[PDB]
Amino acid sequence: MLRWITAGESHGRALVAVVEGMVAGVHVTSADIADQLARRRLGYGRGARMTFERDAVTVLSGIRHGSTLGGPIAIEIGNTEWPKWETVMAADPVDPAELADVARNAPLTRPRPGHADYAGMLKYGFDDARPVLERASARETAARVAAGTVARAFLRQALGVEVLSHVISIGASAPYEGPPPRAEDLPAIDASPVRAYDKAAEADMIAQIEAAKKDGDTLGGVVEAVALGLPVGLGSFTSGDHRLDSQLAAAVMGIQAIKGVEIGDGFQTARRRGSRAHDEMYPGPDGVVRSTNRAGGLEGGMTNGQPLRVRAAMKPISTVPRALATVDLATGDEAVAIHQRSDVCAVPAAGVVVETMVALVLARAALEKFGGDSLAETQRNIAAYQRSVADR
Amino acid sequence: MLRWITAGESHGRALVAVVEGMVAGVHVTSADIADQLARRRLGYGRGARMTFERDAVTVLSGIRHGSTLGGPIAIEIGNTEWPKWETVMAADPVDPAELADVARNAPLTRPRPGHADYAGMLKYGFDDARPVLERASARETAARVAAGTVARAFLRQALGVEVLSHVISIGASAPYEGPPPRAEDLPAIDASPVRAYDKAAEADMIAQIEAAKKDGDTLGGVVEAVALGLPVGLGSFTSGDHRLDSQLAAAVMGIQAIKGVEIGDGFQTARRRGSRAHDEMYPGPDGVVRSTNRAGGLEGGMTNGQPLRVRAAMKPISTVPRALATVDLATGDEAVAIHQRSDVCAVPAAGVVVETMVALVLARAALEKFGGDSLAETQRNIAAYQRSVADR
Amino acid sequence: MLRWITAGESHGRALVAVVEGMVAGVHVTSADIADQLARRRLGYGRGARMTFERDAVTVLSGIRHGSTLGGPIAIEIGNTEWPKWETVMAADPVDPAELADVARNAPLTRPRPGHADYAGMLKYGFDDARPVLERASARETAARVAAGTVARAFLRQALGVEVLSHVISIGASAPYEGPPPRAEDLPAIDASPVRAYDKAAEADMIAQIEAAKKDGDTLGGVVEAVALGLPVGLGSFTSGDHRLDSQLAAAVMGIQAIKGVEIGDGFQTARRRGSRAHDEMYPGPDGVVRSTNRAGGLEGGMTNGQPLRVRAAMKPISTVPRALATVDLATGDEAVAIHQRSDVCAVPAAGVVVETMVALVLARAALEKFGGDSLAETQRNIAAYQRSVADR
Amino acid sequence: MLRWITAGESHGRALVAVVEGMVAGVHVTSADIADQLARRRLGYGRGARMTFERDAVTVLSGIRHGSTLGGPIAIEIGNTEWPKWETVMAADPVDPAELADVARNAPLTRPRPGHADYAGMLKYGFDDARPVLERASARETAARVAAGTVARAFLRQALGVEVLSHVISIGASAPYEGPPPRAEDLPAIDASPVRAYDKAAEADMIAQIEAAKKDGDTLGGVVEAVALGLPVGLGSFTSGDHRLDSQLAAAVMGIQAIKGVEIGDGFQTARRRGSRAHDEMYPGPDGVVRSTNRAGGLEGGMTNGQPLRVRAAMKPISTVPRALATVDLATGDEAVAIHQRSDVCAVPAAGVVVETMVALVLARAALEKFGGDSLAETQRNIAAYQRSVADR
Ligand SMILES: NC(=O)c1cccnc1
Ligand SMILES: NC(=O)c1cccnc1
Ligand SMILES: NC(=O)c1cccnc1
Ligand SMILES: NC(=O)c1cccnc1
Ligand SMILES: [Cl-]
Ligand SMILES: [Cl-]
Ligand SMILES: [Cl-]
Ligand SMILES: [Cl-]
Ligand code: NA
Ligand code: NA
Ligand code: NA
Ligand code: NA
Ligand code: NA
Ligand code: NA
Ligand code: NA
Ligand code: NA
Repeated sequence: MLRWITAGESHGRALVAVVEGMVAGVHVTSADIADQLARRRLGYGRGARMTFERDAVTVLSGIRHGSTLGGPIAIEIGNTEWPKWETVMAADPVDPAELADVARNAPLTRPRPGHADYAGMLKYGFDDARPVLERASARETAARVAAGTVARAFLRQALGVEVLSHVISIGASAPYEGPPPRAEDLPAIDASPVRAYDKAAEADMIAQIEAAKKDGDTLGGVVEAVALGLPVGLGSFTSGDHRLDSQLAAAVMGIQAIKGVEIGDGFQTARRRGSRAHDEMYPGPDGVVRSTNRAGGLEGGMTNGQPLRVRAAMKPISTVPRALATVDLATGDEAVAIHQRSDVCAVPAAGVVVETMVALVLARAALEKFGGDSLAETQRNIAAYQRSVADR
Repeated sequence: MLRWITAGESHGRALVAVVEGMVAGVHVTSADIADQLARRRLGYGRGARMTFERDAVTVLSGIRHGSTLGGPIAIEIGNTEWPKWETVMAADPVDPAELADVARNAPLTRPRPGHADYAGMLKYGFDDARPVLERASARETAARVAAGTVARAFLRQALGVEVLSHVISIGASAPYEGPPPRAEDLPAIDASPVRAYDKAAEADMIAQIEAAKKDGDTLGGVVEAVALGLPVGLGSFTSGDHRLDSQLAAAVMGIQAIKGVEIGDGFQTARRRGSRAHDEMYPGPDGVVRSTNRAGGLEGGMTNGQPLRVRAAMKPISTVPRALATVDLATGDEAVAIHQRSDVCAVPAAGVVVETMVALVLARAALEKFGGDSLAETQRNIAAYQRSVADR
Repeated sequence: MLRWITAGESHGRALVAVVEGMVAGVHVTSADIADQLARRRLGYGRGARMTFERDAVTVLSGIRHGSTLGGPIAIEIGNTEWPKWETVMAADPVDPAELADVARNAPLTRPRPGHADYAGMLKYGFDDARPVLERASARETAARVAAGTVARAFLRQALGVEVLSHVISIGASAPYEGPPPRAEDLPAIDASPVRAYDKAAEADMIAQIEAAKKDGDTLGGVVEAVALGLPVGLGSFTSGDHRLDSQLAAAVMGIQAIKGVEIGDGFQTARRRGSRAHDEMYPGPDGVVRSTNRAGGLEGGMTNGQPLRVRAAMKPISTVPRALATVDLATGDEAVAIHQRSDVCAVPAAGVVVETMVALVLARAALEKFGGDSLAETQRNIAAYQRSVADR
Repeated sequence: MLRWITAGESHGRALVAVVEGMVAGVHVTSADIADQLARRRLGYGRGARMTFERDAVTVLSGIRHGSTLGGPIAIEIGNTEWPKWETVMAADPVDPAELADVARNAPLTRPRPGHADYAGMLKYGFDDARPVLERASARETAARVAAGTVARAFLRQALGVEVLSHVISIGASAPYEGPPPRAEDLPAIDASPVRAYDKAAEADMIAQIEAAKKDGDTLGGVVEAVALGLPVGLGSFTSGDHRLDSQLAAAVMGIQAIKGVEIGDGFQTARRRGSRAHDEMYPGPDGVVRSTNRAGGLEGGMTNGQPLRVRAAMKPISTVPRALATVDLATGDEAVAIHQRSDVCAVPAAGVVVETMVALVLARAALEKFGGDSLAETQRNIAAYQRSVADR
C-alpha cells in the first residue's frame, strides 16, 4: 500500500518526507519537488510568513536518474534559519547553565487559543509549548508537498490525472459558485494574488484581506481541490473505511487549521430536494454522460469519472495580536496570547496542500485497484480495465 | 488498537459486527445492543423503511455474564425477511434454470443516480446492480450501531463520557444554531419526530418533510453529534493521521449518504475574523475555562475538554420516483431510475449512526492514550493522568 | 488489502471468521469450507479431541450462488456442545446465586505450564483462567481454516496454486528429509494416520505415538507446508515487513503451540558452506531452472517459482496428566496442573492449519501485486505479467 | 502505535530511519546511536565488509536536548563512499551518453543465487540488478539499528529491560547449549571475535571461519537474542497477529539472510515429550518462579517474566567466488555469479541486528499495554500494573 510520513520541527535542522509503496519507473526529479514547494510561496502577503531564501531540496533515496526505484523515497528539505536555532533546538544535551543565558530558549507557557499548545502541553506533560508548536506548525506541510509530488507524477503518468485547486472564499467574500477550472487554467490561478479562478471573487477576496490587514486581524477561507481525468471505480462501497470520501476527508481534515470538508456541493446538497440533488445519467458516444456534477465526482464511495471536487474550510491560522485572552499555565494568571506568525491569510497556500493530500489518497487508491510493481505493469492493468469498461 | 468491521448484505441471512481490541471488564449486554438498534427506528416516516418486526440480536463471542472478555466481540443481527430472499441471496449455487423462473432474481441494470450502482458495477465487472446495492445499503449501519454500543459502554464506564445527537436542519429548514444538548436532554430529543432539540426548528423541519411527502420528493439534512465529558489530550498534533478531527472525519464521511463533515462551527469559522473565530481561555477553580466553543471541542487535533461537536451533511438518500434519468447498461437506452426505498427523510436515524462512529473513534483514541487490557487497568491510568493534570 | 479475523470462544455459541478484501467472482461454497474443516479431524487419536458430531457451517455474507461478492465474507461455525455451556458461557448476566450452584462454573486458578493461563490471568487481571483458555484454545483454528478456504479457492482459480502439507517428524522420530509431495500425493497423505508422505517415517512416527500413549505422555512434531505453482515476485525486498518470509513467519508462528518456523532447509542452511547452501540457476526451455530447492521457494523476500516450503515446530500442546507442578494462584499453594485435552499428538491436524495460514498470506501477496476487484480482472493482470516475464 | 521505517540505497547519499509513536521524555543521543552502529563493526573479518571510516550520524527530528519530543524521530546516516557513486546513483537524470562512458554504471544481468536479484528483476521489470541489490543490501540494517536505539532507550528507562545477543553456532561448530548471558556479560561477548559467551564454542567457531577462509568459502550461523527484565503480559493470546512470538518472528525473519526463527528451545521442543518440554511453576517470595526456561520467556503469545530467547538461523550471505552457476538474463547464456561482498561470516554483526528488531517489537508491545504519551506517564502506568500483580 502507498504510505507517507513526515518528520521535522519547524526550526529543526531539516524536514523529511518518506513515501513507501510507490511503483518503480515513475519519472520525478528534485526540480519537480522544488517547483511544487515553490507553489507554497504563493498568495497575497505570503512573504510575511516565508523567508525569501529558498530551502534546499535533497532526494536521499528511492529515485535513480529521475526514475523511482520501487523502494522507500526519502526527501529532505533544509532549514535556512537553522544556525539561529542550532542550540535551542539542538538534538543533543546542552549545558542547562549555558541554556539559561539564551533568551531564545525561554519556555512558552501562554497557550494560543485555536492552536495545539494547551491540549498538547497537558497531553505530553510539557511545561513549555515549544515542543508542541515546533511539530504542530504548518511548516510541516512542506514535507507533505514533497511527498505529494511523487503521487502527482504517478497520477499524471499512469492515469493522465491532473490535480489543482482554486479559492472559493476568504473572510466575508461572496463565494465563487461557478464551474471549476481545468488544468489549462492553473497558470492564471497561480498568478492570482488569492489563487482565484473568477475575477469578481478575486477582487472581493483581495478587498477582504486589505480590510483585515488594516484592522490588524486575520482571515480563513474555503478552497476547492479539483482532480480531473479519473477512471471510474477508485474507492469502494464495501465498508466505511474503503469509501474514497472517507479517505479524502481524513487526509484533508488532518491538514492544519482545517475545520470542515465537503465533497462536491456538500452542505448545500443537504438543503436540496432529491429531485434536484443528484447527477442524472444519459447516453453518450463513449459511455454514460452527466450534465451536472453536484456529487463532486464521487458516488457511493467511488469515482464516477466526473471531476473530483473536495472543499476544505480553513479557520484563520495566525493569532491576532493582543486580542485573545489566555492563561499563563506557570502562574494561573490571565494573559494575552502572543502570535507565532504574522500573515493575514494563508488560504491560497493551504490550497496547494489540499491538492497534495488529495493526490496522495488518489495515488494510493489507484495502486490498490490496479496493482503493479512498476509503472509499465500498472499501466497495462489500467489499459485492460479501461478496455473492459469500454467493451460494455 | 480498537478495530471494527461489519459484514452482511441487506437481504442476506444476517449482519455481523466484530470489535477487536476492547479491554476486558466492560459491562455490556444484548439488551444494551438491542436498545441502541431500536433508536434507528426513530423519526417521522421511518416505518416506510423499517419493518415492524424487530430483528434478533445474538452476541456470539467476547462477552461473558455481561462483561467483555478482551477477545474479539462478534454480534449477529438477524434478517426477518430472509425467507423471501433465501434463494435469490443463497450463498450456495442454485440451478440457473430454477433461478430463471424466479422474478425476484431478475438483474438490475438501471443504476440509480446518487448511489453506488453505476461505479460499483463497472469497478467489479458486474452486469447486475444487486451485489452492489445489497452491500452498499444503509441496512449495514445496523451492524455499525451494534459495534458502537460496545464503544459507548467503554466511554461511559472508563471516562464518564456520553455521546448524543440532534438534528440541525432538514431540507430548507432554518438551521438551529443555539447551544447543543446535554445528556439529560436525550429523552426529549428521541421523542421528537425529527430528533430536534429546539421546538421552532422541530416545527419547521416537520413542515419541510410534510411538503416533500406531498410532492413525492425526498430530503436530506444536517445532524450534530455531541460528546460530553472528554479528557484533554485525545488525538495528537504529531501527524495528519493522528489528529482526532482527521479520524472523526474519516469515520463520519464513510457513513452512507454523508457529503460533508464539520468540527464545531466549521465552514462558518472560515468566514470569521481571527478576533472572533476562536475560544479564549480564562482562569477557573479547577483549571482553564472557556466561554465559547466555536472549536467544537478540538484544537490542534486534540480534545480540549469542551463538548465535542461533529456535524454531518446528509444528501437525500431515497431515490425520487420517476424523476431521475439514467441509462439501462444492458441496452444503452435511456431509462428512469427505480427506487429501493420509499422513506422521505432518514436524517434523524442517520444521527444515531453518526453517534456510533464518533463513539468508536473516541474509544479507540482513549485506549491509545490510556492503554490497559482490563477496564480497571485503563481506569487507574486515566485517574493518574487526571491527577497529573489537576496537580498543574 | 486481504485481511482475516477470527472470533469465538471454544465453548461459546459459535465461531466466526471474516475475510475482507477478497475479489468478487471466486467460486467457493459452504461444502468447500466443510470439506476443509473435516481435514482437521485427521490424525491418529484425533477422536480424543474432536467430537464425532460435525459442526454446522453457515456462510452469512459475501458469497452469492457460490461466487464471492467482493464485500466482507462472514462464516459461522456452530458449537454442538453449546447446550452444556449455555449458562457457564452465557453472554448476558446470570444470577450469581444460581451460578454458585453450577459445578461447571467453578473458577480455574491453577495455570497449566506451557499455556496462556498464567500470563493471561495477570495481563487481564482475571482471577479465573476460563476466559483465557476459552479464547486461547486451538478450537479457534477452525475459524482460521474457514477463512483459509476462501484464500485457497482464490489461489487455485487465479494462479493455479495448490497448498498442502506433510509431517516431517513426531516426538523422537527420524525426520523425513526427502523431496516434498505434489498435489496429486495429498489423498495418500491425508489417508496416513500421521499425514506422512514417506512410509518409513510414517511407521516410526506411529511407533512414537504408541509409546507416548502407553506412557501417558504427549508429543509435538514438525510439519512442512508446500505451495506449488507460484509466480515469481510475490513479496518484496524493499523492507523487512514486505519480505514474504517475514509475513509467512508471522502467520505460522501465531498458530497455537508453534515454537519455530523455517523456510526451506532453515536451520540446516545455517550449518552449510556457501558453496553448498544455495540453489544454482541454469538455462531451460521456458526460462531459468534450478536443480535444488534449499531456499524453499523464497530468495530475498520473494517467490522464485520453486515450491514454497515452510516448516513449523509444534510443542506438545496437551498437558500431561499429573506430571506438571504449578501454583494455585488463589492460595499460593503448590498444585498439579490439570489437562483440558487428552489427545497424545495434534501434529497432523496442525499441518492443516499451517496450510491455511500460508494460503492466506499468499493470497494477500498476490492481490497486492496483481490488484483487481474481480477475479477476471486479477487474472488479466496475472496473464499480462506472465507474458512480460516470458518475453524476457 | 510504535512504527519504524528505513530508507536508503547502499551506495546512495544517505540512509534514513524514522520512528513514529515513541513517547516524549526518553533520553537518547546521537552518541548512543553511533555507539550501537559501532557494534555492527564487530566480528572476525568484519573489516572485509565495512570501511574503516565511520559514517556520520545526524538526528534530524524528534529529539531536543537529548530527550524525545513525541513526534517522528528521523535519523540520517551518511555514506562515506558517496563521491564514488554520486553519478551512478544520482537521483536526477544524467546524460545517457555520459553514463555510457562510466564503467561503474554498467548493468548487472547475472543474478546471484541466494539473493533478491533474479526475483526482484522479474518482479519490477528491471533489466539491471543494481536497483534491486542497492536496496536489498544488508547495509540497510544500519538504519534498523539507528531506529532500534530509540526502542532500547525506552525499554531500559521505562521497564529496566536489557537486550543482548550471543552466537550459538557458525558453520559446522558444535552449538553452545548452556545458559544465556546476562547484561553484565555483554562486554566479554562483544570482545569475542565471534561474539560468543562460551570459550569452547568460541574456539570451535573461530576454527570454522579459518577453514572456510582458507577454502575461499563462506558461512552462516545461529544467533540468540536475549531480553531480560520483561514484565508479564506483553503480547496477547486473543489472535494470531497479537501473539508476541508472531510479531517477533516477523521482525526477525524479515532481516536479510535469515531462514529460520525459534523461541526458546524451538525445534528441539518439538522432539521432546510433554513431561519434559515445559517450564513448571513453583511458589517463591515475590511470586511464581520457574526452574527451567525451555519456553524462552513466552507462553501462549505473552511474556511470562523469564528471559526472552529468540534464535535466528542465518544462511551464508556472501556469494562464494566462482562457485555458483547462474544465467546471464541479457543473453540466456550460462554464467558464474560474481560477489558483491567478500567477508566470510557476518553472523556476529547479524546478532546486533536481531537485538534491534527484538527491541523494536518489545517497545511497541509495551506501549500497546501501558499506553502514555510521555515516559513519566507510561512509567506510572507500569508501576500501577506491577503493584496490581504484586498484590496478588
Ligand atoms: N502553509 C501554511 O501556512 C498552511 C497553513 C494551514 C494549512 N496549510 C498550510
Ligand atoms: N438508517 C438509514 O437509513 C441511514 C441512511 C443514511 C445514513 N445512515 C443511516
Ligand atoms: N487443532 C488443533 O488441536 C491444533 C493444535 C495446535 C495447532 N493447531 C491446531
Ligand atoms: N550487517 C550485515 O552484513 C548483516 C548481514 C545479514 C543480516 N544482518 C546483518
Ligand atoms: Cl500564531
Ligand atoms: Cl433508493
Ligand atoms: Cl491441556
Ligand atoms: Cl555477495
Ligand atoms: Na516501468
Ligand atoms: Na465539476
Ligand atoms: Na476490569
Ligand atoms: Na458547545
Ligand atoms: Na470475475
Ligand atoms: Na522442493
Ligand atoms: Na516524561
Ligand atoms: Na533462560
